[PDB]
Amino acid sequence: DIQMTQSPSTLSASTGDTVRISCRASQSITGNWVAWYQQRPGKAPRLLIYRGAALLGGVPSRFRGSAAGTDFTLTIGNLQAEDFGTFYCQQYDTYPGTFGQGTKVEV
Amino acid sequence: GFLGAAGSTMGAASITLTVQARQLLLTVWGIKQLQARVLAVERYLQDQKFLGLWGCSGKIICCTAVPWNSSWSNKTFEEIWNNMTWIEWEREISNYTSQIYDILTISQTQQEKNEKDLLE
Amino acid sequence: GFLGAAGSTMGAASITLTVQARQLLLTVWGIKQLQARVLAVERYLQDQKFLGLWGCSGKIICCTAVPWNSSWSNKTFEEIWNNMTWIEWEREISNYTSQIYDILTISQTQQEKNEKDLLE
Amino acid sequence: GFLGAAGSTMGAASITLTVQARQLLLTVWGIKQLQARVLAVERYLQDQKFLGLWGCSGKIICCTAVPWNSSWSNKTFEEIWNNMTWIEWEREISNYTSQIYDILTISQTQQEKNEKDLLE
Amino acid sequence: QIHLVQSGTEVKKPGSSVTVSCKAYGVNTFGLYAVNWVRQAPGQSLEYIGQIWRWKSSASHHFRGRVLISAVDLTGSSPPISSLEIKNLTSDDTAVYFCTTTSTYDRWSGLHHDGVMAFSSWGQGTLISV
Amino acid sequence: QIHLVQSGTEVKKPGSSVTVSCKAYGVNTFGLYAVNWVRQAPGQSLEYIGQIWRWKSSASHHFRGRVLISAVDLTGSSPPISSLEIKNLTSDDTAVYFCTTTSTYDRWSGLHHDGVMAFSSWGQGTLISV
Amino acid sequence: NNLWVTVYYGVPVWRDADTTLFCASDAKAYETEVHNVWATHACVPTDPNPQEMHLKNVTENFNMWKNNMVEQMHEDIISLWDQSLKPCVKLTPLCVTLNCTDVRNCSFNMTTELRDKQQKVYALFYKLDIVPISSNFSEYRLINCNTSVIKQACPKVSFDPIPIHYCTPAGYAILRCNDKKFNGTGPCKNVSSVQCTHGIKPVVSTQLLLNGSLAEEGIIIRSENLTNNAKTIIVHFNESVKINCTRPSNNTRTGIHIGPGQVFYKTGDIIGDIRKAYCNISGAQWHKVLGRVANKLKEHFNNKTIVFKPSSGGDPEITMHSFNCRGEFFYCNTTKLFNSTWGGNKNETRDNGTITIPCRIKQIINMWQGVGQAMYAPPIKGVIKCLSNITGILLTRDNDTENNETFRPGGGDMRDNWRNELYKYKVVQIEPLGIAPTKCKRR
Amino acid sequence: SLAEEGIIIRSENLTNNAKTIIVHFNESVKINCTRPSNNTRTGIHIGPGQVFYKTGDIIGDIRKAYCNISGAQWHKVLGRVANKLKEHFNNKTIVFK
Amino acid sequence: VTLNCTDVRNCSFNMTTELRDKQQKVY
Ligand SMILES: *[C@@H]1O[C@H](CO)[C@@H](O[C@@H]2O[C@H](CO)[C@@H](O[C@@H]3O[C@H](CO[C@H]4O[C@H](CO[C@H]5O[C@H](CO)[C@@H](O)[C@H](O)[C@@H]5O[C@H]5O[C@H](CO)[C@@H](O)[C@H](O)[C@@H]5O)[C@@H](O)[C@H](O[C@H]5O[C@H](CO)[C@@H](O)[C@H](O)[C@@H]5O[C@H]5O[C@H](CO)[C@@H](O)[C@H](O)[C@@H]5O)[C@@H]4O)[C@@H](O)[C@H](O[C@H]4O[C@H](CO)[C@@H](O)[C@H](O)[C@@H]4O[C@H]4O[C@H](CO)[C@@H](O)[C@H](O)[C@@H]4O[C@H]4O[C@H](CO)[C@@H](O)[C@H](O)[C@@H]4O)[C@@H]3O)[C@H](O)[C@H]2NC(C)=O)[C@H](O)[C@H]1NC(C)=O
Ligand SMILES: *[C@@H]1O[C@H](CO)[C@@H](O[C@@H]2O[C@H](CO)[C@@H](O[C@@H]3O[C@H](CO[C@H]4O[C@H](CO[C@H]5O[C@H](CO)[C@@H](O)[C@H](O)[C@@H]5O[C@H]5O[C@H](CO)[C@@H](O)[C@H](O)[C@@H]5O)[C@@H](O)[C@H](O[C@H]5O[C@H](CO)[C@@H](O)[C@H](O)[C@@H]5O[C@H]5O[C@H](CO)[C@@H](O)[C@H](O)[C@@H]5O)[C@@H]4O)[C@@H](O)[C@H](O[C@H]4O[C@H](CO)[C@@H](O)[C@H](O)[C@@H]4O[C@H]4O[C@H](CO)[C@@H](O)[C@H](O)[C@@H]4O[C@H]4O[C@H](CO)[C@@H](O)[C@H](O)[C@@H]4O)[C@@H]3O)[C@H](O)[C@H]2NC(C)=O)[C@H](O)[C@H]1NC(C)=O
Ligand SMILES: *[C@@H]1O[C@H](CO)[C@@H](O[C@@H]2O[C@H](CO)[C@@H](O[C@@H]3O[C@H](CO[C@H]4O[C@H](CO)[C@@H](O)[C@H](O)[C@@H]4O)[C@@H](O)[C@H](O[C@H]4O[C@H](CO)[C@@H](O)[C@H](O)[C@@H]4O[C@H]4O[C@H](CO)[C@@H](O)[C@H](O)[C@@H]4O)[C@@H]3O)[C@H](O)[C@H]2NC(C)=O)[C@H](O)[C@H]1NC(C)=O
Ligand SMILES: *[C@@H]1O[C@H](CO)[C@@H](O[C@@H]2O[C@H](CO)[C@@H](O[C@@H]3O[C@H](CO[C@H]4O[C@H](CO)[C@@H](O)[C@H](O)[C@@H]4O)[C@@H](O)[C@H](O[C@H]4O[C@H](CO)[C@@H](O)[C@H](O)[C@@H]4O[C@H]4O[C@H](CO)[C@@H](O)[C@H](O)[C@@H]4O)[C@@H]3O)[C@H](O)[C@H]2NC(C)=O)[C@H](O)[C@H]1NC(C)=O
Ligand SMILES: *[C@@H]1O[C@H](CO)[C@@H](O[C@@H]2O[C@H](CO)[C@@H](O[C@@H]3O[C@H](CO[C@H]4O[C@H](CO)[C@@H](O)[C@H](O)[C@@H]4O)[C@@H](O)[C@H](O[C@H]4O[C@H](CO)[C@@H](O)[C@H](O)[C@@H]4O)[C@@H]3O)[C@H](O)[C@H]2NC(C)=O)[C@H](O)[C@H]1NC(C)=O
Ligand SMILES: *[C@@H]1O[C@H](CO)[C@@H](O[C@@H]2O[C@H](CO)[C@@H](O)[C@H](O)[C@H]2NC(C)=O)[C@H](O)[C@H]1NC(C)=O
Ligand SMILES: *[C@@H]1O[C@H](CO)[C@@H](O[C@@H]2O[C@H](CO)[C@@H](O)[C@H](O)[C@H]2NC(C)=O)[C@H](O)[C@H]1NC(C)=O
Ligand SMILES: *[C@@H]1O[C@H](CO)[C@@H](O[C@@H]2O[C@H](CO)[C@@H](O)[C@H](O)[C@H]2NC(C)=O)[C@H](O)[C@H]1NC(C)=O
Ligand SMILES: *[C@@H]1O[C@H](CO)[C@@H](O)[C@H](O)[C@H]1NC(C)=O
Ligand SMILES: *[C@@H]1O[C@H](CO)[C@@H](O)[C@H](O)[C@H]1NC(C)=O
Ligand SMILES: *[C@@H]1O[C@H](CO)[C@@H](O)[C@H](O)[C@H]1NC(C)=O
Ligand SMILES: *[C@@H]1O[C@H](CO)[C@@H](O)[C@H](O)[C@H]1NC(C)=O
Ligand SMILES: *[C@@H]1O[C@H](CO)[C@@H](O)[C@H](O)[C@H]1NC(C)=O
Ligand SMILES: *[C@@H]1O[C@H](CO)[C@@H](O)[C@H](O)[C@H]1NC(C)=O
Repeated sequence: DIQMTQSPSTLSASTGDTVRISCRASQSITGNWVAWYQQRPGKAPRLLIYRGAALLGGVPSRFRGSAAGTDFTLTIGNLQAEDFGTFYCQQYDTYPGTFGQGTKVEV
Repeated sequence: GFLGAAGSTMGAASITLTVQARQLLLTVWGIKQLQARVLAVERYLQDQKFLGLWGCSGKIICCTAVPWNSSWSNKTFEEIWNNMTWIEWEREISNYTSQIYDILTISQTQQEKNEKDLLE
Repeated sequence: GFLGAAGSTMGAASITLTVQARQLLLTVWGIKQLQARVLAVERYLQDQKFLGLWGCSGKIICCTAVPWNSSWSNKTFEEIWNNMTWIEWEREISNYTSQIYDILTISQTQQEKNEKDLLE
Repeated sequence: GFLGAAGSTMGAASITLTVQARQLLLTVWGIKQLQARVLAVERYLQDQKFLGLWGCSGKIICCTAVPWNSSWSNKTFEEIWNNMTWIEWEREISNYTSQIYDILTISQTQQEKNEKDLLE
Repeated sequence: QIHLVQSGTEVKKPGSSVTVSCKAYGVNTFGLYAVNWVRQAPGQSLEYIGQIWRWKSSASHHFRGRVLISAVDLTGSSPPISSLEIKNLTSDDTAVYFCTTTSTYDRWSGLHHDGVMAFSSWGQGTLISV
Repeated sequence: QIHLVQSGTEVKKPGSSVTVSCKAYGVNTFGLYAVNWVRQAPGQSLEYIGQIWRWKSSASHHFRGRVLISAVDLTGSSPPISSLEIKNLTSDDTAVYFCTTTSTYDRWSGLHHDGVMAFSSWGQGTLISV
Repeated sequence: NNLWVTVYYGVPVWRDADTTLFCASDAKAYETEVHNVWATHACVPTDPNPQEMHLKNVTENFNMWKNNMVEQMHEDIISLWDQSLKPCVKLTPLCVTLNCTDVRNCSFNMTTELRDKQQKVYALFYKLDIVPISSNFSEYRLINCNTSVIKQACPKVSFDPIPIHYCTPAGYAILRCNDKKFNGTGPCKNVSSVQCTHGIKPVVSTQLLLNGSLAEEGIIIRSENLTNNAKTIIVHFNESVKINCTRPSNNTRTGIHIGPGQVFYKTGDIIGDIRKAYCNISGAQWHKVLGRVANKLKEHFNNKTIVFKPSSGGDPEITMHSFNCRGEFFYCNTTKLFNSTWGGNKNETRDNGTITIPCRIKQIINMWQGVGQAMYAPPIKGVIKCLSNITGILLTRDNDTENNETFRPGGGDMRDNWRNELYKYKVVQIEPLGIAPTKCKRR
Repeated sequence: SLAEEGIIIRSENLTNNAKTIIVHFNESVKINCTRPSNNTRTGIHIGPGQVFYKTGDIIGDIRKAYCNISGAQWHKVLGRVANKLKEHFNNKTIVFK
Repeated sequence: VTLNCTDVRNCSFNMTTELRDKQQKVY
């Protein structure tokens, strides 16, 4: 029931460049129930950030998010080699969950 | 004693959140006793510091004149108190608690200074 | 410090129950010190819980709007405060204390809810 | 947390004496922990006894209706709050503290009895 | 630790039924854990089918009378397994299917909220085409 | 413990300069302690000249451009010393000079208050005459 | 039309936490004094009338294998045992050459009251305690002369386990599942909050559980990693089976003075007839319970033919059934109990006869594995008899692959004895502070 | 912990010679202490659980323990320390024995 | 005890072993 979109759809960056990944939801999520996903080409994604800006055990400290009402931004400081790939932000406060089209990083 | 009506609706909890309220009345076991008593005293003192510092002091249903920006929550009264329980609400506002406490303290000191200076 | 005027009439106790009031300012002996201090803290905290829970909080002569059914006592003011002392009265109402405390708590929460809802 | 603005003027201390206020949130080391916790509890309880006994209870800037005989001090407002700091003032009234506390307690009980008897 | 492995890839025909089994290695029980089924279309955003959370099957709005969720807990030899059953398949269902499992033991962890939840662990995926 | 010994007595002429050195035995530092110079006229009330409190020289209202205060802290052999220097001496300056030292470590002791302070220890005195 | 912050104190909100739980015993003392190992004293809080409070429509997740209450209890068990046996006879002058001949008549040079004198002492030592080190008299040594010194239990200390209650301090609570056929992991249907756990007796046993709490309607098999064969399997009992263990071997203990206040008690000649210890098992009831256990295991094991084999690895504490009757440790075998095949041909064998199992009593007790202090149990004067009603088994699954799963007895750590009884409880802390928006505008 | 800009000599009774003198370092000097004397420790049972570990024969070559001090840095630091002591000691010739 | 020695020294002494009766020579 939440139509969530993320911009820019495509972007390009090199190693060591801070990258802005943001997605404005259709409705405000006051509970910070947003999850960030990073899918490598071929295999499955993994969960990086949950509950707005909370890290997961076994994640590099370069993935930090923000929760400001409807705006949710993901930051990649000192972009690393494996970080290249599509990204997804998902809301899990209202049944059912919804993802975005996909933001990818290219050289 | 406060565990009663935990899963009930918020209205039933409120009418129950005051139904029990509180009835009150070298050895390793002695060490455990002392640790438990000191811990309970510390928790009670912490709660009383927060209550008295917000101006509540010894009142159960404590009022405050702090506004409710649609940033901590955006739902309306009836759904908060019917489509929810106390634990659900606490999880909803889990990481806004520090900001809310700070705003309560600032509002309390503001109103206290205002009344002291208007007392002339 | 409150032991003064213990055997006096209730009026003299009341005028004295505020005359002292309170002036304030591994070893087995250390263990005894710690036990005594923790026990004193617990008793003080218990008394303050009861006072604040009845709405008294930090007031010595605390008022309450609870009626006085002729079941806890049937004697009239002058004889209560002249034909009696504080210990005699406490023995008279010894096993009604729990019911009286419960009624005080219910009355306090009732009046607090009433004022909160009339505050509109 | 109260150490901030210690050397500042009294006005700056007053506007700061509420800026931090309080953010809150067999082994020899365990023995030290227990001693420290009990000592902190005792100091907090002492301060709260004095505050509630003067009628302040849970208020930071507590008012009182006690006069100010030119025996504890003979200087006038502006110099007290500009030509002085909090430590200087405490040293100035260091050995009048007991008398001042006693007078506060007497005034509190007097006003409480007066209001109870006027409540008719 | 937590390893999710599921069945292989195969090609079927329209109108048939597909059974995809997801084996959970390292998951103690499906009572504490919750398994969620999500589908990613080829070169397209993901889609959520349904879940069986503490033995309570559910499905998305579009998947009514269309998908079935099964789950089996710990056994003597096999690990806990959850199977995906879809019937009356059409040409639009050709996509990779993912099996996702997350822990719901802690209510304050933030991974779950009233049944809708994040996906901590993921499977390798099953390519499906006609 | 605390022993204050200073220079001897001598006779000088008007218009000359007098240097009276006070040696502090038992005083650790002049940072924690404070030395005060007071003069007692023959058969007359005392008078306060000035002080050097935690390395801050000062003097009375009448002693402006007239008296100089010096102080040296602990050394290898000599104890801390403070010297009294007065110039343009006149016939009214003939009096015994006292060296006084008190401890300022504790603020609640009451011996000191915003620089003006009591004199806990005293020296033997130096008779001065023309 | 706008909301204002309203502070609530006493909201029903709890969060997972671990704290120190104290002791709460049913008030004894009119049992004379009798300082038991689990000291009744210093368990000052006498349990009042239980204060129950059921939570309606509350579903709380439970995980028996990550509970901190078991570790609470285990550390308290070890600490209490050390505290109990510490302040009396040390018994260090015992590791010598034993010129011995079950049991053996052994002679050794023992230190008497004085430093100068030496006394020759003849004592009976069980073969389990004796260790070897063309003749007719051999020379021996004790079992644990290389691990730690041997220490006497203590003259007047009783080994009777009494129920112990575990309350929490103010601000904390315990959630009890109260769910029938609870597997120990997963959500609980309805939950009630209590202060102390039910009266639990700290019995110590291996490979076969002892006095405890029964089930509600069926047999519950609970194991952390049922798939893994290296994790012990715990079985709860629908119904209990009574067993009778006795030692009709009347002793005449005699105390000798081995130092200034060091009184050593040794086993003398057995007056009257000589008998060996045994335990009686009701054959019909035991076989019925084992059949029900196998039937309930079959569903968990894909309806395979469950077969029970006796213990294989030779290890005196592990292969035996450990327990104390009145101060004596028996260590019988359970081979005649755990030897059957269930479901292979669906038909019977069994019989219904009372089962008597031989026992090998010993006195040196290296219990709590190597963590606990070694103990010497003094002999008891009269005959020994205690009546026990079994509630639970500790099974172990065997690496090869076949159509039948072999479950041999023998548990793991001592925590498994109480894991069957602390599964339903879970300590939790409560935060009474709560903030909700209303229309108040005041204060 | 190092100092901030200079050498600090702190002593309770600098005049008294019976009180130790404590010197703080402007800058630190690294030292390397090693024992290239490979041991073969062996434990013996001297009681019920009493295991006593004794030094066995030194296998390989035999060496004696030593510590290495950077001569230039140590001498510079000592010279700075002496210079800062001279002012406290009336500019006397500081000698270390 | 008395150390029947010969830096370091090779010393021999009578040390108590596992048992109270036996005695071991330790270098
Ligand atoms: C401890 O303890 C505890 C307790 O006791 C436990 O728990 C447990 O657990 C267990 C496990 O182990 C479990 O069991 C399981 O369960 C699950 C679930 O179930 C559920 O669900 C289901 C589904 O639902 C759905 O559907 C339906 C129909 O269609 C509907 O109606 C509904 O509504 C739903 O729907 C929904 O959703 C969807 C999606 O999904 C959508 O789409 C829609 O729209 C909607 O929305 C169901 O069915 C169920 O039900 C049942 O049950 C109930 C109760 O619960 C009842 O009431 C009912 O009635 C039913 O019953 C019936 O049936 C039965 C059968 O048998 C019978 O008997 C009876 O009589 C009746 O009739 C529920 O609700 C499930 O799923 C599972 O199942 C499985 O298994 C079994 C055996 O066991 C079998 O039989 C089956 O079949 C299955 O199997 C399958 O799968 C597998 C996997 O892999 C495989 O292998 C096989 O082969 C199979 O497959 C096949 O078949 C299928 C069929 O379908 C197909 O599809 C395929 O393809 C193939 O062919 C089980 O059962 C339980 O539950 C629990 N409980 C509790 C209380 O919790 C625990 O676990 C323990 N622990 C330990 C450690 O031990
Ligand atoms: C640890 O650490 C710490 C820290 O580091 C330390 O502390 C330290 O200590 C030290 C000691 O050791 C010290 O030092 C010292 O100091 C002192 C003080 O000073 C101050 O004061 C002064 C005075 O003042 C006054 O005066 C002036 C002029 O006139 C004026 O201006 C002022 O204002 C004042 O006046 C006032 O008062 C009066 C009275 O008195 C009145 O009357 C009036 O009116 C008024 O009111 C001064 O001068 C000074 O100043 C200086 O300094 C400063 C800084 O501080 C500066 O800024 C300045 O500028 C100056 O400087 C200058 O000079 C110098 C010199 O050198 C040079 O260098 C430079 O460059 C410049 O130019 C101050 O303020 C003092 O006094 C002392 O002195 C001494 O010594 C020295 C050496 O060291 C020398 O040089 C000198 O001279 C002196 O000596 C003298 O004395 C002695 C005694 O005995 C003798 O012996 C000798 O011989 C001499 O005598 C001679 O000479 C004199 C001259 O005057 C004459 O008079 C006589 O007669 C003879 O002839 C010292 O310096 C320091 O300060 C401290 N610091 C701190 C930070 O604190 C501690 O100690 C340690 N501890 C341990 C244990 O180690
Ligand atoms: C309760 O007890 C049970 C049993 O004792 C235990 O189950 C065991 O769980 C572990 C989980 O770590 C399992 O180990 C994994 O098994 C999978 C599946 O292997 C299957 O296929 C192989 C080959 O055909 C068979 O030999 C095997 O028997 C299975 O049928 C493996 O895929 C896993 O591989 C990982 O480990 C490798 C080292 O062995 C590493 O190289 C690497 O980390 C592998 O993971 C990698 O795989 C991805 C590709 O798929 C790769 O892209 C990633 O980078 C990823 O890192 C692993 O071996 C073990 O088999 C289970 N045992 C049994 C008998 O089933 C439970 O875990 C236990 N519960 C708890 C809570 O402890
Ligand atoms: C599972 O639960 C069952 C519950 O029935 C339990 O069986 C019971 O065990 C207890 C503990 O051993 C038994 O109680 C003991 O009984 C003996 C025998 O007394 C008989 O004779 C008297 C008098 O004729 C009868 O009244 C009685 O019913 C018996 O027929 C007693 O001698 C024991 O006394 C000890 O406890 C006293 C307090 O009750 C203390 O004063 C003292 O500790 C006594 O021991 C002391 O005695 C020595 C002198 O002999 C003294 O020198 C020592 O210092 C020593 O401390 C005790 O009352 C009870 O009879 C059992 N019940 C049944 C039906 O058999 C199982 O044991 C339990 N499972 C496990 C594994 O423990
Ligand atoms: C809504 O409210 C929730 C309340 O929990 C907030 O969730 C917390 O968010 C914070 C900050 O994002 C999390 O803190 C971070 O946790 C990371 C995970 O660490 C795990 O693993 C280690 C090692 O095994 C454990 O010790 C630890 O307990 C965790 O299990 C850490 O890696 C992070 O460390 C980072 O900070 C340190 C300085 O502290 C730096 O050195 C590095 O940058 C390092 O990367 C960090 O501590 C916290 O875990 C979350 N809690 C939960 C329960 O999830 C939400 O953030 C909040 N919403 C918003 C929008 O703020
Ligand atoms: C909730 O669990 C409690 C267990 O504590 C159940 O209460 C028991 O109910 C039976 C019959 O309903 C009574 O005979 C018992 O005396 C009750 N026990 C207690 C401790 O009160 C209760 O039935 C359960 N509720 C539901 C809806 O299943
Ligand atoms: C437990 O007691 C039984 C009773 O005999 C022992 O069973 C016999 O053990 C011997 C040697 O261990 C074998 O030779 C016999 O064949 C066994 N008899 C049967 C019927 O199997 C058993 O060994 C004892 N266990 C231990 C550890 O001593
Ligand atoms: C031994 O087991 C038996 C059977 O489970 C228990 O006997 C019952 O005990 C309860 C209360 O303890 C009584 O209400 C029943 O009437 C008893 N039944 C019989 C047949 O006696 C006995 O309590 C258990 N012993 C111990 C020590 O727990
Ligand atoms: C609500 O919270 C946001 C988050 O910081 C804050 O910026 C805003 O000022 C708050 N609302 C009001 C009315 O101040
Ligand atoms: C007085 O006490 C009795 C005893 O329970 C009670 O029934 C009665 O209601 C009380 N009086 C009033 C006015 O309620
Ligand atoms: C001020 O203090 C003095 C000192 O005891 C006291 O006598 C006097 O009464 C006080 N002032 C008033 C107005 O009471
Ligand atoms: C022991 O040796 C043999 C073998 O048992 C036996 O006949 C003999 O009587 C015993 N005693 C002696 C002294 O040999
Ligand atoms: C084991 O259980 C399954 C499910 O109830 C049943 O179908 C199967 O027949 C059982 N096995 C045997 C041997 O009866
Ligand atoms: C020691 O210091 C004083 C003061 O700075 C100086 O006058 C004197 O020359 C110095 N001593 C030497 C030997 O340089």
